[PDB]
Amino acid sequence: EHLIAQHSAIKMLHSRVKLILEYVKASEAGEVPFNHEILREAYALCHCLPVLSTDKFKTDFYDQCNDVGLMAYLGTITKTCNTMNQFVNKFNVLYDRQ
Amino acid sequence: LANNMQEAQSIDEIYKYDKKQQQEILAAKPWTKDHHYFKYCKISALALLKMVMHARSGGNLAVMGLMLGKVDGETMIIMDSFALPVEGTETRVNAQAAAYEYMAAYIENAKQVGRLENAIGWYHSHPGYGCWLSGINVSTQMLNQQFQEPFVAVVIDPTRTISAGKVNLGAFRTYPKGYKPTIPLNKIEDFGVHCKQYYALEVSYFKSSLDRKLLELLWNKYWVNTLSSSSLLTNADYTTGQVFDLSEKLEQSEAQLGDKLAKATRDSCKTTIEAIHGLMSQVIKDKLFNQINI
Amino acid sequence: FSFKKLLDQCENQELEAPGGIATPPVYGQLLALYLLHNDMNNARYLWKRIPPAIKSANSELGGIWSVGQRIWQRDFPGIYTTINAHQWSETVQPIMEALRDATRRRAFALVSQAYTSIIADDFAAFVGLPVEEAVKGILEQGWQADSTTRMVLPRKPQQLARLTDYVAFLEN
Amino acid sequence: NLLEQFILLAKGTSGSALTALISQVLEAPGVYVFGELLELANVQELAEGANAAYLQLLNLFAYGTYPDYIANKESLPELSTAQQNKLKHLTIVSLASRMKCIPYSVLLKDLEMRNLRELEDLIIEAVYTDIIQGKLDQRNQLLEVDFCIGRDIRKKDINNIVKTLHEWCDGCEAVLLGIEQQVLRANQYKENHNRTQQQVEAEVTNIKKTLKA
Repeated sequence: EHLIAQHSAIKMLHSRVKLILEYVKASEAGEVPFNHEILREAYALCHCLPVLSTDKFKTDFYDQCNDVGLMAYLGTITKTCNTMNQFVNKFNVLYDRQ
Repeated sequence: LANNMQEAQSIDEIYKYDKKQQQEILAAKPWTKDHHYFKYCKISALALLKMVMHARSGGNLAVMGLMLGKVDGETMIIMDSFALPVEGTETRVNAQAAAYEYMAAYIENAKQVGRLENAIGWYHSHPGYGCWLSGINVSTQMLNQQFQEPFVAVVIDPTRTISAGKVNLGAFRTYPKGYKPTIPLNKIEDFGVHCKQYYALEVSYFKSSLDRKLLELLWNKYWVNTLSSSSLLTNADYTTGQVFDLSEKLEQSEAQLGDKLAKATRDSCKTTIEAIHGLMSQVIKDKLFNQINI
Repeated sequence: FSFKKLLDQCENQELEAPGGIATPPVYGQLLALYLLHNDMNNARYLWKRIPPAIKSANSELGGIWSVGQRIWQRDFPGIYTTINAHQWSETVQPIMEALRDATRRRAFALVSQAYTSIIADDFAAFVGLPVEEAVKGILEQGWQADSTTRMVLPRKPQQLARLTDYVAFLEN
Repeated sequence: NLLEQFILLAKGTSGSALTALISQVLEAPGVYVFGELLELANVQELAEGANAAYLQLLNLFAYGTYPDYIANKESLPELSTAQQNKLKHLTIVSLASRMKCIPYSVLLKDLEMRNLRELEDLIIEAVYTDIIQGKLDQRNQLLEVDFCIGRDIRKKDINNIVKTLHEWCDGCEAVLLGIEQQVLRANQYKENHNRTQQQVEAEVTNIKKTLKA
């Protein structure tokens, strides 16, 4: 359910950018009238795909990843401990000699 | 929409009504044994939407109505909500004469069409007066619960909901007569002077497979708010509070051990799953956007 | 690369010995290979394992053990002196040069990390080379400060799959 | 915009009047992309003759930058302050198009100015005309650009941008594929666990055994 929303959003963005790519391919082919404004708007759009590739952003991203990894570790440990408790409870009745 | 199932899904059996099971559970009457029996109220999307729309349409006045459904195990299912022709002031509602005729006629007409559910509760809107049971709602809910046992009081606030952007629905049930049993005082304050007389319930919502399928194509411009979602940033306080309550639950379970560990593990798993989902979305965004033209 | 292959070869030779008592050259090669990987515990235990007759058979084992004793004391000038003081057999020759290169790299790394200001004489003793040669070399490299005060200053200037596995396990 | 009136009024003129109108356009504030003007037949045929310098100046304004202008300072005719300011602003736009974090030293080198105050004033006045948006920073001596206008493009470079767009599309597709794989695997895991649960079902069979004993 979490990944379906991301898949749909990426699909719609990909469809829009595919339409833009088809239009610019047609314009460069010469089968459609040449628009000097839409082409320059496309150039402005296409000169900014690497959005915010600074080192500070990379450090922040790694910090966030490490924090979420710690939050996953503390949260898998408790589940393992709960399974531990259930197993020991079962062993202390069905195997313990009263 | 492909590479999955399209027939009756696993979220449609909640909409199915079994007459024999309901008759058996009504004859069993497991509520009278343990009085802290009901703790969960599952409301359909349609019922919640109708309740909110009717509460807001009343303006500054108060409105009231009924809600149908059933009860299974430890949960109360509320499926549909139909309004009432009440004329109430800014504070109190009466439902004097035409409300009861409307109740009977509407229930009969719904049963004519195919509505197989019975009345499960009543709701009344506080126009900007919070979400709590007043001294009159407590009395009328006790009156209803004494004889028509499966019941629940739903309180909705239209003005606060429209001003803050979040629905405020509260499900409550009243204790019988003589049933006594830096931290904020809101736990006692936000309820009336009868705070010890009634107890709240956990409210959850559900929808059908066709409901979700049709609501998926409801609007095609929230994709921008999904790509630039900025998760793990708008709910950091929520995660910190969840961690605090999880630590308290862990302490309580440790004290007990020296079945409570199950709910603590569930809460920890929920919080960790939310955090991991946020990180997954961030990784997807980074792969999509910043990994191009390098 | 070749060192790991030689280690595997000699371990295989020692593990299965139809004759039981291996040749002194084999044991000397094993001792030298243990010395190369700066793993002193295994080298010492291998040296202790050796029957005395094979120790007395050849002096190459004695020289390698002297090298090991000197390197156990962390006496770098002694290591450099004893790595060239004597002569050894042909099969161990292509490994002592590698050992000297490894110990030179280790000394350089230790000087770079554990010292901010070091006396040039101490640096020369650590590398086992004349002071001027080292000075010229580290001038070209650039990790050195000045003369006169005799103080060289060594400075050192599928995530989706894993996440989905974690959340799948957590959900039970 | 404003170039529409200029091209409309210069459609029916040719000769020295064409060069005068070109100079007026290059001196006109608020005009930064001279794309439609270069498509006129008069400007194209202006190449042959003794006035090719004006066409070269127009091409330099449309595509070239300040270092290109200073390369042929003698060849091109003299320019006033407005032309130089527009050329410097277009050079800043071209620099910001490539990198979104422009160092001060690079700007000083390309724009050929000494004082840091002059460079900061030029950047501020370029920000005022809304061609670029960004913030200067003196602690690290760098200018951060959040948005810049799209400068003029030549006819043969269009395929270039097309390629880049294609790349982006490909990346999106890849991501989608990966997501699908992931979810499939997740579902498999779930079903496998359910299988184990059904094994617990076999347990009640053993219960039937204790019915016999």
